[PDB]
Amino acid sequence: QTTFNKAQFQAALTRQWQHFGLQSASEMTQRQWWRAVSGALAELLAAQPVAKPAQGQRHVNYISMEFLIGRLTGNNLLNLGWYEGVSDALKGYDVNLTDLLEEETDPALGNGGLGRLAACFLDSMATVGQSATGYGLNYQYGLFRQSFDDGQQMEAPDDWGRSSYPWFRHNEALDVQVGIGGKVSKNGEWQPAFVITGEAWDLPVLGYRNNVAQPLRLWQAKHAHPFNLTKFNDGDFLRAEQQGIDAEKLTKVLYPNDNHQAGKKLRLMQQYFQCACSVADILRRHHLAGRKLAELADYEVIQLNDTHPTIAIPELLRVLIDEHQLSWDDAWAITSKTFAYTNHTLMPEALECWDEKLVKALLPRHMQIIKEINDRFKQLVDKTWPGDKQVWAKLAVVHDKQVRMANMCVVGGFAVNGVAALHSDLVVKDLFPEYNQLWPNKFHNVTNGITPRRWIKQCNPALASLLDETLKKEWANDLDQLINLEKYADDAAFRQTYRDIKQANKVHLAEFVKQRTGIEINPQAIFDIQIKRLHEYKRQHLNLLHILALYKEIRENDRVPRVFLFGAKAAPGYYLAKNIIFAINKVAEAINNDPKVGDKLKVVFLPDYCVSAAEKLIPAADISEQISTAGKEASGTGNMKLALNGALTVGTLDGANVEIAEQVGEENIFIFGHTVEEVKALKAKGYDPLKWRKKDKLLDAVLKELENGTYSNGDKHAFDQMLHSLLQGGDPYLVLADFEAYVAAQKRVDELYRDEEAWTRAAILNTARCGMFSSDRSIRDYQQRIWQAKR
Amino acid sequence: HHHHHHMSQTTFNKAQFQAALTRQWQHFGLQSASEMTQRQWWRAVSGALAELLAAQPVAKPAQGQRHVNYISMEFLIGRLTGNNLLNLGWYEGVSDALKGYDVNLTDLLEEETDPALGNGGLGRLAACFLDSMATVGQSATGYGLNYQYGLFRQSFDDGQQMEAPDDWGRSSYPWFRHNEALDVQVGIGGKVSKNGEWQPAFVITGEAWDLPVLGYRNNVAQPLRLWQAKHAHPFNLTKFNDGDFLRAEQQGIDAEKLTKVLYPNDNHQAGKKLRLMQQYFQCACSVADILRRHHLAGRKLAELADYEVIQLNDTHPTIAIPELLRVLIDEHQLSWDDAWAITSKTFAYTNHTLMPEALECWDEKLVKALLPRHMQIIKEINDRFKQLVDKTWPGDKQVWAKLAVVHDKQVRMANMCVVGGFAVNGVAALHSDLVVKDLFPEYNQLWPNKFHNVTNGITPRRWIKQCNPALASLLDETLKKEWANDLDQLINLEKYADDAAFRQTYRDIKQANKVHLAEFVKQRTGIEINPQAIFDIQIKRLHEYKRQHLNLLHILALYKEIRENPQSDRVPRVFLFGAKAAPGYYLAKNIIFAINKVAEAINNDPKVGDKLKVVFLPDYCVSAAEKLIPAADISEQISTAGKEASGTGNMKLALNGALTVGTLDGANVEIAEQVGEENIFIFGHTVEEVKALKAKGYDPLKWRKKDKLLDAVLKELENGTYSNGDKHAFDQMLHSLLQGGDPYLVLADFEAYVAAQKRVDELYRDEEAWTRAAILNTARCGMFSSDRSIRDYQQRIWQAKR
Ligand SMILES: *Cc1c(COP(=O)(O)O)cnc(C)c1O
Ligand SMILES: *Cc1c(COP(=O)(O)O)cnc(C)c1O
Repeated sequence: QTTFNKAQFQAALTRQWQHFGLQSASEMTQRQWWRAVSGALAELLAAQPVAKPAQGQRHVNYISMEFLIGRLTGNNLLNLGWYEGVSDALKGYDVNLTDLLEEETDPALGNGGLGRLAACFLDSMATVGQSATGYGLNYQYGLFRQSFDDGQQMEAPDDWGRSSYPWFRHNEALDVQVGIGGKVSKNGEWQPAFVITGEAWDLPVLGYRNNVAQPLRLWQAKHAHPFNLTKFNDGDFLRAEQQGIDAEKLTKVLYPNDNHQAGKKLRLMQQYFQCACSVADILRRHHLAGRKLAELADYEVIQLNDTHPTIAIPELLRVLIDEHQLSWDDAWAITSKTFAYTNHTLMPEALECWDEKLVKALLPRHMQIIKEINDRFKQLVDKTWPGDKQVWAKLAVVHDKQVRMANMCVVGGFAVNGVAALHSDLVVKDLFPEYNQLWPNKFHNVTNGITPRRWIKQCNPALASLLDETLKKEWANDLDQLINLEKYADDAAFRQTYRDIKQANKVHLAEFVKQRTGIEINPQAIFDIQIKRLHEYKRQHLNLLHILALYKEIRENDRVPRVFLFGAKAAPGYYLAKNIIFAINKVAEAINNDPKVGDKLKVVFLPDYCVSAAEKLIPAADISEQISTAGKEASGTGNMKLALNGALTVGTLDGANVEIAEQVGEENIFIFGHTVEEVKALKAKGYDPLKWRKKDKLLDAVLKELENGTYSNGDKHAFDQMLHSLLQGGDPYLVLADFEAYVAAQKRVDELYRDEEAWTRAAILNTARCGMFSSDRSIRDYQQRIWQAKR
Repeated sequence: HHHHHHMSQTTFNKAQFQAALTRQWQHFGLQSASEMTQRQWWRAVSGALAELLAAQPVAKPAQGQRHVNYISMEFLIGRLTGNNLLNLGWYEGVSDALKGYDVNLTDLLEEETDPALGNGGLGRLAACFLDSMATVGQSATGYGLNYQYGLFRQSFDDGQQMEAPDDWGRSSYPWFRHNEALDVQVGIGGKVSKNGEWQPAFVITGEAWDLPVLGYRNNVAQPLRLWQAKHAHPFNLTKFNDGDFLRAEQQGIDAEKLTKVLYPNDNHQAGKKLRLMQQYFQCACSVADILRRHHLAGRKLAELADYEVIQLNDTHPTIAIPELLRVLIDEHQLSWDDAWAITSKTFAYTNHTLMPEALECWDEKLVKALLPRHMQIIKEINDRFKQLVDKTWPGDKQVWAKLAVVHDKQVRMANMCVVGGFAVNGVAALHSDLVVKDLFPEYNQLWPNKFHNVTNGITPRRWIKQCNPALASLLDETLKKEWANDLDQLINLEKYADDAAFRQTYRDIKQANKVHLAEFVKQRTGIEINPQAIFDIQIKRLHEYKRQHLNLLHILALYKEIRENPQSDRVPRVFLFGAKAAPGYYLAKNIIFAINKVAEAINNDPKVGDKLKVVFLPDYCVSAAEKLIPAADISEQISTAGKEASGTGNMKLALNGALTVGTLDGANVEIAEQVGEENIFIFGHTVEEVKALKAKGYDPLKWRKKDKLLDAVLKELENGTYSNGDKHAFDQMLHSLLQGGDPYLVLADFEAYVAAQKRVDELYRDEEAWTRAAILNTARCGMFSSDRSIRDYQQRIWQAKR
């Protein structure tokens, strides 16, 4: 690892403020300082020699519609080992590095766990030495920036300075032309009606202390003729920009509303644009390496993260057949050995499908290709289930004027994997059982993971230092070493040091909470954290009901003091989720100001949850809330972050809680509530939440407080949408049915927290036993089972 | 006169250049310099030079001299990379270094689209002036707009002018620097409260995008600060999620439209409103930036005029005057008298206009709606000026109607400039006299020290040393003293007109320039032009009064003469045009159509062959001018007498050795005086003769019936000869010449023009007498250096006592 060169950094920093047009470094604003330091570091990085790839290893092309990368400058310094050198150089300018890093708005490039998984996997590939390129979209405004207006969620664009972001590099020789719409001539020539330019905007992915730097390649859409001077000179200044906007709209927003025809068409264009550019770029790299097209699968593999990039399959077929004149069988022999598909889905109804009419109109050549895939696949299905029209309707790639993208992924690729042992079994038994009959060796598991660089070393540096002194071998790229901590759970000095670190993290969070909300929270209390997206089945309103129960007990009658912290976004137009957010904020207003409670209870809903906020919340967690309805979580990478940093999990037996309980032991986790099978049986027998209300005085009471205006200044319909989902709507995620199990589990939490030694033992054991959650281990599993396997 | 400019050439450093180049292709994400495309090579070389420039020591401003803020709505700067290398003295060093990469520097420079930041001579004057201020050590900032698409990019489709956006990679242009600390907030519309607080309806951010203006071998680098408009909240997520993707961008597009296009069509109300917003945005940003510099230098607001002067190039930035009053009054609580005491000693105004009817005016209804607080300030200017007019012409209502700043619901911007400033100047001796006599005689009575002349000029760096390096090195070898920042040295060339070896070298250079233009013409049009022919060049904007169609009728006459007599003794000719017609200018576009159709016929007629070709080079620009001007034998300067104040193109062509065929008006007057009547071809009706002819009732139909040659060439345009039978092809041009009354006297000057062009043949036949005349045009035109212009501005206005 090349060491920090202070004189080179100084010369690079000087070039930055000279380029701004300033006379000295001291003239910079705090924003300019962050841009200049980041740009200087980018210059030094770009001068570093490129560590060459491992011979005889396939290069991985990882395609994802989100990359939730978080801030990059601090992460890059940690991976290079330059943090201390830069920190000290900046003290010479009276600049505080840690404060400067807070100038960076998180690049708004992803939404949730799907995009954070892609980011952790890029980081791990760079660290374990898997040559790879990430392929995404360079979104200008992300999903949205969340704020609270009288407790209601408000949505604005999440701008992040995309065009001026200092870590970008743009090689214009990688621009790609993408066609849209039009017709296919009688002789098979696609004549698009609209053409878009894709520019590659590259961010660096740095490996840990190994001089590896690989690209996250983010495509940005533009038009070659965006502006119509005739319309401008006629006075129509807005419509003059129309052609440009029709291209640039592809990379404005992540997951824009698709409940209408314009938005459905937009989503499909985004996916195709991403895949046409990516496919062109992969073939260009292969060609410039002097490699033959027929051997593409020997040198390259393409990982499809969910079904969003499915269209890459017929796009690659299109290029091979139409632009390189390969036979169908020769083209398919390549694509069918190049594409692998990662499934994140639990129910068949959630698999992605497109109206054939929209695909035909938008991508007429691809629709012909897709129908030929479909027609050729029918021969095999009829061989195996002769005359069975029902099996064909299920397995078809096109049927009833519908294109089944997940089906096309299974039929068109050599591997399918789920993201946890139980999920990957369900992929085979529930989603694709017939396909598994045809192609048993196609299906695999790779359990998800998280990078220990960002999520321990960077956000929890004091815990990281403890691990450095205690463990014999390096652990930051060898997380299985954490198991050697088990012994120190019995050492009273270790315990005291470890618990002190957790308390110092809770104090640090207290500051951050007081800056954003002004609320003062009690660091002696239990920090009880739920950081899931806001969806009904995540049951933030189950959390709410328990909080109301705690609030009620304090108002009347020795519970441990608590601080409930929430971070969650709701999709725009998801009115029920937004009403749950409204209730939580309204109830927190009462609790935080009510003098009857004081320092016994506070609720903090931090707005605009993002990677940067998670780095501050997660090291401070005592309790990790993982209370989704059993059956509805395949994984849970947040769960893994929280456990490794020494929070204890309260949760249902599903998703990543299964893995955590398996590793840490029943003494060290709080599993509760209906199992997957018990949820199904309760609905099968007839579940009425109203009957459960009638027999539960505490439950009826907290729900009365939400119906009678106690938290809305006398509006009885403030929380109307939440309450109807729980009562006449039928409570389909079983908030009431799990209520008393949850309340009872949380009482066990109190008891452990009073036994300070036993609590700390449990926390240490969560850190020590969860080394398997490293995304380095995930990547090695992908390498052995899929990417580097023999075809 | 002996000028002593402090020379300071930091020498080229090949190692530093190599390291900067390496950072550029590393920043592109490449593995070696050799991977670069041609376009990347230009970006990398230009960006490396920008890094080295930014690392040079910054020249400090001259002690005790006012700083000049030069505000213009256009800056026609041309390509920067080659000019910057020449001013730095690094051209040969970079050329040699690039040979080590097998890169040819002169080829690489051609990758650059001219920054589309100006239109014609008004903007090129502003660019020559900025270059000269840097070279003479006048501390200065130019203030303009960072137009994304310029005026338009010109092409020809079946001979007709087509107009497209003139995109030039604005946001990625490698010489730009942007200091976000200079961003300015600009308000639009709204209302003024009863307490006098302006509450705007729309707010726009102005970003300063700076280009460097480099002096000649003196390490001076000064900013051309170009404002670009943006909105702080350009994008509406609710509308995007509703599927209204274009309307989602409305707020941003409504701000950005201010710096999209230069001189957008204002034939309609939306365009008029846009132009006024463009002008206000430029002036609000510039005024804020000037005050910021003054305040950061620790200087007192009351002393602004002792340290700063603001030059208004034409009336487009007039609104800067009430804008500075607004800031002084509303934001610094100055009384009107104390504010006016500052502004009236800070602003100076350069007039380019000839007719009172052409002076810029705005509807009061529109100024009130867009700038309600400024309208109040402007009325106060008006009301206070009336008290002065009352004292001098009491109760005279016609005088007041003439001099008022606001009258009959119109705001007179030129009047506001005179009333509100301390100096007014015209751009040539005779023009500046007419400004006082015809335009502003009453103002000159009130303020007899306010009016001046400063004759225009051009920079010798771009317009001789860069575009004509062979002539430059002849001047170097011959004069043995530096002439590029001391152009009056050219007068020492006079005697070399009698040195046959010099004449031969000077002639070899003209001919080599013609060969180089022939290559470029072949590359751009496919036409092979004859380098032994007279290269006859007209490079004016396309306007009826520039009379490109007088040139056309003469071409037709020459074509007829040598078609009907293959034994004709006329000298071979190549007629070259560069000209854009403003969008929507239908007559000018029909003149273009006629020229291109006649050229098509001539160029493909084997009867004439290499005796005659006509080349209309599309998309005339600075870079095209640098190829055409050094190759010119004849400089066409044939506007109707009375319609030209100046003619900077005229000066460039004369210095590079072309002889002028022109009317006695504009810059031709001063050229003819300097070079002598024997060395120029003045023709046609005088200014006075034009006026008298029209008053006697001029009827072009009568002239046509008495002139059989004129009748014959016009018939060729009427009967489908050049039109594949379409007799209506040139209806608009023919009508303007005939039933329309020929207002610019094309027919009246035709035979005088034909006769002058025959004298051109006769001189060109004796290459000694021709070369002698050309040498003496180069030798005697040193006064047309923009360095001399700047010295005059300094002595008379910028550094004068108030
Ligand atoms: C890790 C992470 C996630 C995923 O966490 P889950 O509990 O699986 O939803 C989402 N957002 C951010 C910012 C994260 O860091
Ligand atoms: C010098 C110049 C002008 C001004 O020339 P005129 O003959 O006065 O119109 C206009 N355009 C360009 C490109 C020039 O170089």
